[PDB]
Amino acid sequence: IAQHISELIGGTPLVRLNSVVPDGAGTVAAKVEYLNPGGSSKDRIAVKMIEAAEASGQLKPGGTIVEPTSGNTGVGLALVAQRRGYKCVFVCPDKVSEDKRNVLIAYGAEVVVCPTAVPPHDPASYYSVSDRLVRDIDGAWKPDQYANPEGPASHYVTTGPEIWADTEGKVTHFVAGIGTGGTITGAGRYLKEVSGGRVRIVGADPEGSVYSGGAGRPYLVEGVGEDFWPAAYDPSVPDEIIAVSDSDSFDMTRRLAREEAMLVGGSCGMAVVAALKVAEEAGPDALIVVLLPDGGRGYMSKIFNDAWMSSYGFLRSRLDGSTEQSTVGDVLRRKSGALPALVHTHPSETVRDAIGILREYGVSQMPVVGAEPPVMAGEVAGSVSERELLSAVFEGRAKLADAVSAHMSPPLRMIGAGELVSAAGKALRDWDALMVVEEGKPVGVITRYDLLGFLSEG
Amino acid sequence: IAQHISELIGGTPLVRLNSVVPDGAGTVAAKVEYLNPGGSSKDRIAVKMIEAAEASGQLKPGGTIVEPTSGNTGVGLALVAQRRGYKCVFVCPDKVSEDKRNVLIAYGAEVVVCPTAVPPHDPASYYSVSDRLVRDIDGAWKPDQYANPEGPASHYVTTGPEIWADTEGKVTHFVAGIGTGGTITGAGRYLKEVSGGRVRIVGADPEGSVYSGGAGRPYLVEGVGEDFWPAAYDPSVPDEIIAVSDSDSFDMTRRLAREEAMLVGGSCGMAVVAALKVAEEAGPDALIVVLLPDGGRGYMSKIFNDAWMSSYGFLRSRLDGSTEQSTVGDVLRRKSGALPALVHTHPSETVRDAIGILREYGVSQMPVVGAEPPVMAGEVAGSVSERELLSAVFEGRAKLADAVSAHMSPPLRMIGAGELVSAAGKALRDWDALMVVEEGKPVGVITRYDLLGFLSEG
Amino acid sequence: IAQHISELIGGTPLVRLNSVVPDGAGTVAAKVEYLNPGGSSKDRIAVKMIEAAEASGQLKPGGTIVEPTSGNTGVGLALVAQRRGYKCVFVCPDKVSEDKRNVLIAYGAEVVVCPTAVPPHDPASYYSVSDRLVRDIDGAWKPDQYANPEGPASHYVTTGPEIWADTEGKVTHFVAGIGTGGTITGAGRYLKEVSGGRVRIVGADPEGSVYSGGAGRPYLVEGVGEDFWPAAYDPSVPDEIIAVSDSDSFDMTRRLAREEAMLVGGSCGMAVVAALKVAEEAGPDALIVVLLPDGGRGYMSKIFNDAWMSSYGFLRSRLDGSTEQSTVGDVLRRKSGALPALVHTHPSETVRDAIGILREYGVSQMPVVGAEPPVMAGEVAGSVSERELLSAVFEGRAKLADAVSAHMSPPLRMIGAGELVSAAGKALRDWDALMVVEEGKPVGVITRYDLLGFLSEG
Amino acid sequence: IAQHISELIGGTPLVRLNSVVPDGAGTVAAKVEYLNPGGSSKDRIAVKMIEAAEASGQLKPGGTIVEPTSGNTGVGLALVAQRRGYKCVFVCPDKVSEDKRNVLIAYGAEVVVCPTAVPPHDPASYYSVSDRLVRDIDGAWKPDQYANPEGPASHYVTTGPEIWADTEGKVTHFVAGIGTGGTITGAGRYLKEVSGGRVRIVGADPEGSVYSGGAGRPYLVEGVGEDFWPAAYDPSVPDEIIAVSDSDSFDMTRRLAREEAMLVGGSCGMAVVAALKVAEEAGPDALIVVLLPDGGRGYMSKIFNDAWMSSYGFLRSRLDGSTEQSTVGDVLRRKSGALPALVHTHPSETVRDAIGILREYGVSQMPVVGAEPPVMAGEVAGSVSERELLSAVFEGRAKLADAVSAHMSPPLRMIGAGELVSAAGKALRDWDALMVVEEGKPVGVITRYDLLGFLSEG
Repeated sequence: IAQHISELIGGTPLVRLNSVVPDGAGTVAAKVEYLNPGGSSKDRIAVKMIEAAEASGQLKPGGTIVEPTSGNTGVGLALVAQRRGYKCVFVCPDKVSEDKRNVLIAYGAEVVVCPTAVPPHDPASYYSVSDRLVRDIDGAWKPDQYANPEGPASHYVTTGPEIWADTEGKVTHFVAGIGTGGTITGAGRYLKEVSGGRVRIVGADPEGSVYSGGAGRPYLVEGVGEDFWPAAYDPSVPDEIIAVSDSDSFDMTRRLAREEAMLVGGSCGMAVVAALKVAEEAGPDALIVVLLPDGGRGYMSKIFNDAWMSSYGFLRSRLDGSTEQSTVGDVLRRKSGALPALVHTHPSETVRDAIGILREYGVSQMPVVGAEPPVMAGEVAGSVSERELLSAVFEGRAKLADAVSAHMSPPLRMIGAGELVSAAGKALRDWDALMVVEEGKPVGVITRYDLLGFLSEG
Repeated sequence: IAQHISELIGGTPLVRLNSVVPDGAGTVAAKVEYLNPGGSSKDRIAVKMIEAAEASGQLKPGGTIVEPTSGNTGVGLALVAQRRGYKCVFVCPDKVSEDKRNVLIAYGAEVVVCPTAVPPHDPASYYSVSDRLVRDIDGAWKPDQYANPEGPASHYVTTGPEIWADTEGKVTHFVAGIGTGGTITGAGRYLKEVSGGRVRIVGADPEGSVYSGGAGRPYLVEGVGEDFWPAAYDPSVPDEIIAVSDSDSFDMTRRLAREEAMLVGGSCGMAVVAALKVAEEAGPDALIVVLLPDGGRGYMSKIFNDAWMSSYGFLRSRLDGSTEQSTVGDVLRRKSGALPALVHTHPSETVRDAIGILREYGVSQMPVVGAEPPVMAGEVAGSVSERELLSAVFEGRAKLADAVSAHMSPPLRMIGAGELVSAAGKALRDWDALMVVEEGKPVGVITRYDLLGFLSEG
Repeated sequence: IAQHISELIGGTPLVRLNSVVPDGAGTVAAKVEYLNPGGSSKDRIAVKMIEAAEASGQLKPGGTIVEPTSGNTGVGLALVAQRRGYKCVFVCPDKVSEDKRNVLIAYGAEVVVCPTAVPPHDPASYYSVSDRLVRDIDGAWKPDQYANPEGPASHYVTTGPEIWADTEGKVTHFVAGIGTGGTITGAGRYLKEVSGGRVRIVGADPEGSVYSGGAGRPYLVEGVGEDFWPAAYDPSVPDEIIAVSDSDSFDMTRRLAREEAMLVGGSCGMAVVAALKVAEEAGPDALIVVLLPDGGRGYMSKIFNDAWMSSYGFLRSRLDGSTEQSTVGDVLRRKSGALPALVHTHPSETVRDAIGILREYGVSQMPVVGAEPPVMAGEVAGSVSERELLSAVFEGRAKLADAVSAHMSPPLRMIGAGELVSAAGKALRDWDALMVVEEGKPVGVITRYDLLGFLSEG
Repeated sequence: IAQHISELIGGTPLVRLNSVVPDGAGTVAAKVEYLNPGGSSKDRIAVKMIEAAEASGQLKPGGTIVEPTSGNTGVGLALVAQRRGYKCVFVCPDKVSEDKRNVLIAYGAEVVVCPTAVPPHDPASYYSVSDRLVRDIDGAWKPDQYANPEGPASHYVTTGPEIWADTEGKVTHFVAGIGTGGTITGAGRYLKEVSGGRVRIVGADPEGSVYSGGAGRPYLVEGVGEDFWPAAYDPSVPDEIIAVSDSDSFDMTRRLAREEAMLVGGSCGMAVVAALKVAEEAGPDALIVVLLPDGGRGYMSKIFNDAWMSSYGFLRSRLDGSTEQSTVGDVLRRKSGALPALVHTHPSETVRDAIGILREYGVSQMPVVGAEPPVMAGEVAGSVSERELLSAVFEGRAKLADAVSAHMSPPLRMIGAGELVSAAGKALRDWDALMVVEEGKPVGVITRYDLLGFLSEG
């Protein structure tokens, strides 16, 4: 009977990947680290930092920890701290959802927030506020997980020994995502010390990070990647820092949760793809130990969602089935019925009336089609945009009281309404908007700004 | 004691314009004809037509008048017909106001509506429907005010003698707007028969009508102008057909009602402008008899309104006072306080994030600015449009997950907050939008589509 | 050739009512006074007051007239004043539409506004502001049409003589709406002086006014009625002050414009109904001269409308045809299609879920019908309101986490969806809301609020 | 190196509760179950069920599991089955969240949705559809976790021995939440067989379930309680079936996660409450082994949320700090500034006008106040509701065009602006609405509906 849920931190199992690794290569075992009591793989270093700060006389019983964390180290820190009763005060950027902050609070912490993407160096971002809070309060100890060797020390004393004792020294490679220069450094130091030089320490990294050898970027795989060099990462330990993309990372995460029964996040997918790319230079008789550093239940809205993975350039395929089964004729509903509204302006109505019929229906293009009955055939006189009328009314090239039949652009290209969004996503690659002919009679206008809004939500 | 309201149709007074006509020219007397029971001058034609069709046995007692009436002759026809109980069935295009049809019905008629701007001879325009009604309903009689000699005959019998009788034959000119070829035809015939050849029949017309010598056009001054030749117009009666624009016509209407105490409509202002322009080529000793054919109380929302005039490029000046006194700082409210929302996108956010923040705030432009809190000075890194991103994202030049700092156009020019709308309307003549700087710190972006929206509604 | 449109004020015709007066009574002639150059019958007194204040040395050329008028005397005052160029400044309550104020401005006046219904005696209503403006500016002359004998003097010198000279002293009665006395008092004094005592001066008045002998009210027939005794009204002149209702006034106005070809307002209808009620005590060989004091073009939105006359308890019949030809099944659209939304809460869903569904769908009652498919029969378990749940949740009689199956009221009565509103009103005359069964399956809930809101707009 | 993740199902740790149990009682150790690969303790039965059905030749290789699963057993079944490639087709009621179905699909299953709250045995509930699927699709196998002996057999073979092995037979009590009856029946038979009769098998249950001795109810603690008797529950195994409410269950869940570092769900809190209430009737020298069967990360928006716990009579106190620190002056914003609209109706306006203002300002009650400008003091004449007018206008007691000062109820009581919501709730426990006085001048009306809506959203 353990004395607290904080003693079960460690000894995480080591499962084997069956259906993801391609045939014709060695074994790839995946150290699953999301089974810790804190859910994450960073509660292994939180306990070590707490102990090294208590023993070395820096966190006097009664202090208040303070760390500008994101939401994955905060859980472990809060758990281990509230074991013995240390008030925990965090600092978070707005990029973190409400659910992660609710989790951080449910463990007995106090999470203050500062705006995200603000210049880190100023007193605006969370770094300056964290430093100020550390200075002011008494007893506060900012662990500074980025420049604290205790992280690598813990991953050296309790992660390296496990990966060795569980495989019996017959592990050739060790691929692990490198977010804060942690696991990689400690596990590499250990697996190189007590194995000679047989173990080659590979390291995964999001395509375009400092470690890979690139410049800054906005990141999506929360936890990995960086824009500078943490003082707790020996760049000499690793041997081949692979660089992986974000689409590949998310696809591998999804395929892993689908074919291996592991709900891992983004970093896990990136590490597994790096390994898979490392299982091609070493034939049989090899053993590559990936490290899955997180559990994929907080990402049920980011990756395993089907809209956020298409709000970007991701979503190679739908979560469980057919490619799209969605036609343009469905993009034009927004109410499941709301398309009895072909918005047209005959060739005689004054220009001001056309601009008004645009401003009223919140559209930005329309066919100037005679024969008012919206049942007409392809006999559309032309099209009148909005940015043109408003461009030919303020430059003097046309007056408000004029007839639209002298300031209308040629008709806009058309596509059938009963066709998937794929052909549209390619067709709007040459124009700005196109009509949707439904049985030969126009029924609406599909435009880029609408196509995105649909894809980005459904 | 008159035996019915429809007997006071005639003998309308003859007022003399005093403050409008410039000095140094003959007296410009304006036969003010909105004092008839029906309100306009067209009543004169109705009675004559009804009498002629009731004397020559073409409208048998119990018939049902039917005509595609413009709304002004409809009132006269309804009044005169309902004198004796002839059912009136008018056919009007949708371009007529609501109060106009309410006036037509309040007199006991029935008004059927048909679409406007459609081909005139199609099965949906009011001409064909009127012909169908005439054929089907027994006892029908389409007066056809456009090719009916009764019009000119009445304007000859009871509009000519009055002009020559209330002035003692001392009338040099007779200018009268020519819409259907009515008043001008008969009045000229008379004032030429019984005045020798001295009375030169001038005729006004909106610029761009068949009579003036132009082509088709969309008309705003209700009543005058045509796109064809009415069979009841002798083009040899007029001698000097002047042409007048619409802006000048409406300005003259408003100035006449402001300086002469006459709420005349649009054609009245056009006729007065034609007369004034004829009151310069003929020095003193001359007497010009204009004909004001309508009353300006139905136009109290069109020409005397301050939005319908500025929806177009009309509205030289406001009715009540100063020119505009409305600054851009006011153009940016839409709620009287609705600009605590400076919509920005920092240079690190993702392209998709910027597109979403454009689609969710109903805007189409926004400046990428660091230091999120909108209190910043002119140090805006740039401006990201909406059409670019949706064009740099579909062509392939950019990716949804790329940083916004690589697809942002240079900043957009800026203007002060307390500047009159005249300035902004000129300034947008070179760009498509511009910021509003208050003390130096931008607070919003004003765009053409918003400028015209503020003008045409306030 | 008159010298100004202000000289045509007077000599208004005297038409006879043909189809309104019941058979078996004398002749009822209606002095039609909406043919004046100023539109109404108040421009006689405007001219007279201008003359008196200019000749009597109280309005020095260059002064600025100031009068807290409503919008009917303002037109005449503005016309007569701006004849010679007297700046006109008015004061109006908010009860006057935009069109009337635009008319007042189009003649060259300046109309300032103050809130309506505010205590007249305070410095808030338009009376105090008018008095202040009169005191401050120099040259201002507030005519005070309520305590200025010039009104009755003008209606005595130019209205009484006309009614006599046009009928040749063979006029028994003279009924005229009263709302200041200027009209009944003057014409009454004249027709009593130069006719002995044969002429009996009847006077109309809205049911429940001071003249009739009642107390205050909110009035709808603009112009008539009062809440005190003006100093320009001899209560002895009239003989029988009839009292007429507002429904009768508006109905008679509509029927008069429908059967006599006169577009008169409210006071005209009230005067005509008073006369018709006076044409029953005097047998044949009598002549009653009503006075129609206004023209019905500004009331095309109030009376001749079909919603404002149903917003109140008026509208005995539709403007031109069938009674309603509108079924309850149409009251439930609000979008022409928007009734696929039967909002139900099953007997097991928690009370909080029911309150939430109510708060979300903006309804205030709903059937708790099992068998989710909204195709069920009369098998509805019951009904749940909102004011009850919210009354049984704050008093302690029910807890949020409870089951609605123990706090639901008995089912609500039902009516078929294909039936006119009339029966709906008669039914809701006994309950608060009722279901609309459409083929035996409920399709919605029609409530008093909804039915009233619909009637008051369509 | 494990051969598959589904092999790590078991051997879960045994933690000792320290800060929750009151002092003076035996040690209360809680077997924590959210450390399994599949999240909860519901994947112990999945492994045994799959093994038994694959050994006794009832799920032939290639079959397709089908079951109406609650979402927790679904995860375990999906993981274990997809170990070998058995297609899973789950049937869930709409009551389940979206992320839950996303978790089920992310594991390679297919989840069909069915309506909830409908009769359990009808053709629309998930039971009948699951039976249909089982019949039609060949190779189907409905595990029927509710009447399958495999559940208790597995909880007897691999959940009982662990309790007695990790404690060295020194276990006095074993309390475990009982729903479907699979853990008290399995972990009870063992601890009774191999401990004599000392181990009394206590059992928790939500107040109002069949087992506790009550009737049906709507449940909130997902997993426990029933409205019938599962065929896999031996009611003779338990000895003292405690019953616990829902408010207490959620409070204990939050307190356990705050003082013990465990994110357990609802049934975990219920079981802990039952244990604590059993840890009082047995003094020291006792050891109570609770069973926490779930992990509280899917409940991060249901029990740890501050609105869902306030949408009911739950939420004793907020997670982060002070009780409410939220005043009625804040309840009246809805936009953070949206009370510049004190909606009034002066005592002279018409009843119809008051109804119209109530309908157009989205309110349902308003104080009739003279001196319109909302700056007035307590001198309000009264208050007018909207149910009265819509009842005093349909019954006939009032006329729709009558003055509002004759159908207005007396004023409604008032409260300050800066008062805590709880005070407002207790006040509204007596009336249906009340004003908010700021400095003495009323500024708005707070009603039961608005208060309970502000609670359930903030």
